Parts: sequence; C-alpha cells; structure tokens
Amino acid sequence: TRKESYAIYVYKVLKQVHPDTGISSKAMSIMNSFVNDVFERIAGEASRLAHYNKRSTITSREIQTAVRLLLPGELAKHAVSEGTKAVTKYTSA
Amino acid sequence: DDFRDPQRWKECAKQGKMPCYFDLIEENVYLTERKKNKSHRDIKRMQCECTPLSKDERAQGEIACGEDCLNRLLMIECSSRCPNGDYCSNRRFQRKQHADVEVILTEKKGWGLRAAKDLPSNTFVLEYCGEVLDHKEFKARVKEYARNKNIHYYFMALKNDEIIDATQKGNCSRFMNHSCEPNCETQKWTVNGQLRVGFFTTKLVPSGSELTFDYQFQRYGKEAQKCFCGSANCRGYLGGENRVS
Amino acid sequence: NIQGITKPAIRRLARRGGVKRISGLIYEETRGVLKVFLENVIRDAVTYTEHAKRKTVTAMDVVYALKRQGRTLYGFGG
Amino acid sequence: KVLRDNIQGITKPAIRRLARRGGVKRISGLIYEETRGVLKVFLENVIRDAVTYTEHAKRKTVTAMDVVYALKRQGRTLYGFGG
Amino acid sequence: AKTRSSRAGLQFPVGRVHRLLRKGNYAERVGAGAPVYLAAVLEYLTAEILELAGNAARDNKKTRIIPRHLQLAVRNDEELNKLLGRVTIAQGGVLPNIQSVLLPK
Amino acid sequence: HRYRPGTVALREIRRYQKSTELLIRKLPFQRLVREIAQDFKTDLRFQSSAVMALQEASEAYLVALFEDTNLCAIHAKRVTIMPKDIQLARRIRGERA
Amino acid sequence: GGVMKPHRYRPGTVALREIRRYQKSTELLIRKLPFQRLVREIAQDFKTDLRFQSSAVMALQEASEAYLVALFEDTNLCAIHAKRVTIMPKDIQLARRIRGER
Ligand SMILES: [Zn+2]
Ligand SMILES: [Zn+2]
Ligand SMILES: [Zn+2]
Repeated sequence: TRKESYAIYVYKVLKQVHPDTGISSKAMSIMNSFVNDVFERIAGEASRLAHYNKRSTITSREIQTAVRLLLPGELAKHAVSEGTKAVTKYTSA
Repeated sequence: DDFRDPQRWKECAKQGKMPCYFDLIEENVYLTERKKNKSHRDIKRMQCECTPLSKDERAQGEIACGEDCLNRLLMIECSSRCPNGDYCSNRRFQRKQHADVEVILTEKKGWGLRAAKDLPSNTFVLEYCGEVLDHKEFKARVKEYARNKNIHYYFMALKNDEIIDATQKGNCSRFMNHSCEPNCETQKWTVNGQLRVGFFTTKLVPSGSELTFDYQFQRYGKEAQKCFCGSANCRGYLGGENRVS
Repeated sequence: NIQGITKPAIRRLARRGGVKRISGLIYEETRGVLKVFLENVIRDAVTYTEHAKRKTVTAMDVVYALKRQGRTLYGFGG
Repeated sequence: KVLRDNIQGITKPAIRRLARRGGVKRISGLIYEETRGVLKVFLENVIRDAVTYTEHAKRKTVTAMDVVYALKRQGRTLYGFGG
Repeated sequence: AKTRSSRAGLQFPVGRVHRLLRKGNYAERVGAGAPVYLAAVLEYLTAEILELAGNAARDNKKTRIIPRHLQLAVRNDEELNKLLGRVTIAQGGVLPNIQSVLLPK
Repeated sequence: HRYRPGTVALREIRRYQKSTELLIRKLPFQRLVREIAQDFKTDLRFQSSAVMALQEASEAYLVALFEDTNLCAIHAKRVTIMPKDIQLARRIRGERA
Repeated sequence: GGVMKPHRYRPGTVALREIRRYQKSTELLIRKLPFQRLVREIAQDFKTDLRFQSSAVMALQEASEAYLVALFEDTNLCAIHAKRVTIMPKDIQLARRIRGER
C-alpha cells in the first residue's frame, strides 16, 4: 500500500546540494524521522501559541515564532529568512 | 669487516671476515599464507590525528608525528596515507632507517656486535627477519635438526603457533649475544597489519659498547647451557626445570 | 548590575542547598550560570510577549517560558 | 520454554566493549553487575511503555513503532526506524 | 505553474504539509501562509544537514551518505547538535574522543 | 567566646532548609532582570508577579544546582564546593556543553 | 637451545587501541541473541504471550547501547573528577543521581 515519505524531496535537495553523492536506505529513514520530528515540534509549539493567544487558527506568524522558540540563533535566523522569503514568493505568485 | 658480496669466499662456517656462506634475507617470507587475517577487513587505516604544516623546515620546525603522535605511542607506524605523506617519521621499517653496526670477534663465547658511535635511547638498530614455520613443520624440523649436532638454534616464536627461522637465511641481527644487563629490548610493531619485531635501545650507549638484549630462558631437550657474560647476576643456566613450550 | 547578587546571598542559597564550605570563585561562577539561565528564560518569555503584541511581559509568559525549558513552575496561574 | 537469568547473557566482554565506546580505559570489577542492573531498569521501563501501547492497540505482537513511541515518551527519541 | 511548491519555489510538497497540519488537530483552522513557511523551514534544515553529511561522506571517500555521516555532521555542528541534543541516531556511533588524563606521558 | 569553624554553617543549613522565603533581596534581582530583558527589546514592562515567578524559578534552580555540586564535591572526597564541581554537574545534566 | 619470545606490552595500551577502534566503527556491541532472550523475558513478566517484530528488537538494542554509551561517558567524567582512572560503581550512581534518574 501507499507508505508516504519525504524520500523524493530529500533526493531533490541532496542533488541540489551534492549532485554527485548518494544516500543509504538507513540514512534515508533517519532523515525522514528527523523531518517528521521537526514538523511535530514546530506544529505543537505553534498550536500552543495559538491556544495561549486564544486564537482559532495557525498562521505563518505562529510558525515563525515557533521556529524562533525552537531552533538556535543562526539556524533560527536563516530558517526565518527562508520562511518569509517563501511566503512572500507564494503570495506574489 | 662485513664486506657483503655475492661471491662466496673461502670461509667454513665462522661468519667472520667473510660472511658469505648463507644467503641474506630482507623481509620474512611466509609459507602457508591465506586471506584469514585482520589485514584489510577492520584495520583498514589507523590514521593519526596530526595537524602538521610542512611549510617550515630547518627553522622553527618540528619533526612530524613525534612522541605526541598517537600511532607511535601505540607501537604502530603511520601508513602511506599519513597527512605528512613522505615527511612522516613513523615509516622506519619501510624506508629501512637502520643504524651503524659491525660484526667482529669480541669474546670466545661467540661473535658479537659493538657500538661504532653514539646511539641515543629509543632508536631503531636492526630488524629480525627469517623463515616463518608452520605447526606440523616446526616439530619435525626441530627434531630433524636437533640430530645435526649444532649449537646455534635461531628460533623465535612470534606467536603461539608461528616460529621464525633465521638459520638458512639470516640478516645482520643474528650474531647478537646475551647478557643479564640488557641495554636493548624488542618491541612487537604492527605495520600494514602484519606484526613485526624490532630492536631499540634504552640508554645512552657510548661509542664502543656491546649491544645485546635479554633473551627469554627456555629449554626444549634434556641438555642445558650457560652464559659467559658475568655482569652482576649472570645466572647462565635456565630458570629451573621448565617444560612449557 | 549583575554583581547586585551579593556574595552572602549566594552563600544563603547554597546553605539552603546543603553546602557547608564555599570557595571564592564559586560566587562568580554562580553569577554566570544565573545570567545564562535568566537569559534563556527571559528570551523565551519576550518571544511569547512579542507574539502577543504587548509591551508588558506577563507572568503567564514566564510560565510558558519555564514550561518550554522543562522547568515547570507552580503558583502563578499554571 | 521458560526464560531465566538472561541478564547474565550480557557478558563481561560486551560491557567492556561498550565502556570502550564510552571512552573508559580501566574497568573496576564490580562495574559489571551495576551495569547489568542499570540495563535491566532501562529495559523494564521502555518495555513497559511499549507493551502498554501495544495493549491499547489490541495487538499480540510488538511493532517497532511501539518501541519508537515508548522511547520518545522517555525523552530519548530515536531516528532510523520510522516515525 | 500548478504546484504550490512551484509558486513558492520550493522542493518540498506544500500540499502534503497543508494536509498534515489540517489532519493533526493543532487548531480549528490553518492559514495559507503557514504551509509555505513550514515547508521552507523543513527544506532549509534538510539542506543544512545534508551539506555537512555529504562533506563528511567526502572526507571518508564515500559516494553514499550513511548514518555514520549523519551522526558526524550533526554532532560536529554546535547548533544542529543542540537541536538534536536528545536524539539517538541508529548506527550513529559517537565522535572519536579520548580524555586527556587517559593518554600516556 | 568563639564557635569552631564549620559549626555556624550547619546551624544556617538547618535554619534555611526549614523556611521558604526568598533568599535574594528583590530590588537588585529585579534590576538585573530588567537589564537582561532590555537586550532583547527596548521599552519593556513587567508584571511584578512575573518578576516573582522569575525569582522563584531562578532560586529553585540554583538550589538544585548547588545540591548536585555538593554531591560532586563529596564524591571528590572534598567538603568545599569548587567551580569545577558546578561545571561537572551542569555537564552531566547536559546544560553546559 | 630454546625458543624465546620478544616482549610483552605495558598495561593500558590495548585499552586505548580498543577505545579508538570502537570509537571509529558503529556496529552494535552487545551480542544479539542473548539480548533478544533478555528482552523476551522482561516483556514476559510484564505480560505473557507476546511476539516481536525483529526490527522492534533492533531499535530497542540501539537505544539501549546508546543510553549505555552515554552513561559510561558520564561515568568516566565522574571518575576523572574523582582524580581516579578506574570507573567504580559509586561513579555510576553519582552519574544517575545528577542525571535525574532513579
Ligand atoms: Zn601522526
Ligand atoms: Zn605519521
Ligand atoms: Zn650470562
């Protein structure tokens, strides 16, 4: 049956960054686990923020502040820049 | 004195001024070798964590992979993939960085080597190389040769079931005597996976001093022997009636 | 400012912690650890405040900040 | 078939090897039994949680996902087996 | 372009992210910018980690990134290590480290 | 007369361990908090309750840290906590690198 | 005439060699089948008649080995702080106390 994964997108990114480098099945699974873990943490933090502010929706602001609470300094900064850039590009297009 | 030439001169067996009766050996050759060793399966490369420069020699420079190198502290020499490359000071068995030696008569007991010049402590002198024997072959060759009425038995057990023979072919490190005051010692080094033995010093041997290490007492037959050094506690005879090996 | 955490106060804290003999360099090391701890907690609390669009840091924000850090606090409307 | 004294299956050489991967050089004799106890405690906790999840699931077989959930519960998240 | 990821110029599936957010009971409603933002964050983290993982695999003369590489990468980078400070990587191993007092003199 | 060194400390341990009142005077602590907070954002206000919560958490954390430090120093056959003890404690905790 | 052996290593050297050896690889150190038997016993006492996916056992073993390696690291740290070089049980207890384990 269908067992969804981030395998393909991880491959795309990898080749974007290391075109000439493979990934093992075990490594691929680990990467998938990392992706899911970060997703869950950010989503939970955002939901918590939504609840704390008596708000019934999650917007990119909640995600952004969640990242700011979760990731470290430089990592958080670059992640925030990327997220805002992607949001702006999506809005424009 | 040594005068190693390929033409065999007039010399019966004394190995003095004409050591050209036997054939020399450069590396210990194996007989029953097989791909059942930890050579390239697990120990592929024990690279050292050095960060040399190599851009400063003869001025404020240091010898790479010194006593602070891990490999040297481990009784292991760096491989060809050392970060210095050819400036590594560990590959001494490959480059054959021996020391000055000479074989002459020094006592009626037998031929011996005396230091020619200064030789600081912890310095490679020579290497032990010879024919490595098998299990069933050792017990047969010893008994066949024991009846050959000979005094020198160049037998050295590298491991529990590997004895090296330097009788038929022996390098310069075969004339060394024994005494109760060892100024040298042997060390079991691992180069390229294979185990190798060497000969290092322990003190500031002056110029013109003997170079012998402490043998390990052991007997095989009923007969016994004794030494002739007489340093301070020259036991000579074996340590009791021993039979182990 | 930071030094306002007086050495004897650090001694009192340690005593409540069960310490009997205290070293000189302790005091400053404790000051540093306290500064770091406060930095993290207040950082998170501000972040919470900012997302709330408030110029006044609330207790609740402190509470969520501590809870994030796995240092849950009781007695301020948990 | 009954299972008994399987804790001693964790032989001394194995514990020594682990301690090597931990950066330990010289191992006191009593360390082995204490390590056995610690491992037994940790395994008991993790297996309690995993079995609990399996029970709720109404399954007679423990699945890797159960183990991963249990570990994440213990603040010891593991990558490499899903989730 | 049709794909929302193409609209945002992203490699990850924005649609899948949106579904996930909605099928996770994180809030009553989900905004349209959050899936994009979160997908961008996930992409950025994956790229950052993969860079070091590939570099490590290179250092070990290997064409494929294996778990050892992922470990090495994460544990050597201070920030990544902090993000995954309470995480275990199957087959990860550890960074080679020996305490000073254990070295011979 | 004179109390022998090391006795009044025990009395104080008994004394402080039986009470719960905060041990850092409020105003310097509050000024420290405001100074620290300022570096993240300007013109910020604090509910006194928030400051009290901050102080509660900080003092409780410090007491726990010192408990661990005393444990370490005892293990090191010592009776005087020393910086290295706190460093070891925090390291094992996972707080410091 | 006898056969003599070269020399003997000083203590602790092979300890270091092993340390680097196992710090270079990643393969699991505890043997598999005893571990499986121990796990089966422990589960049995929590509930009878349970079966296991092999992958579940493997994940359990990975987490166990990781936990133990970290524990030994902290133990070694404690041993060093106690001006010693041999880790001793009390070191483990101190590590587990400070960790907040019981
Ligand atoms: Zn080196
Ligand atoms: Zn070298
Ligand atoms: Zn003698």
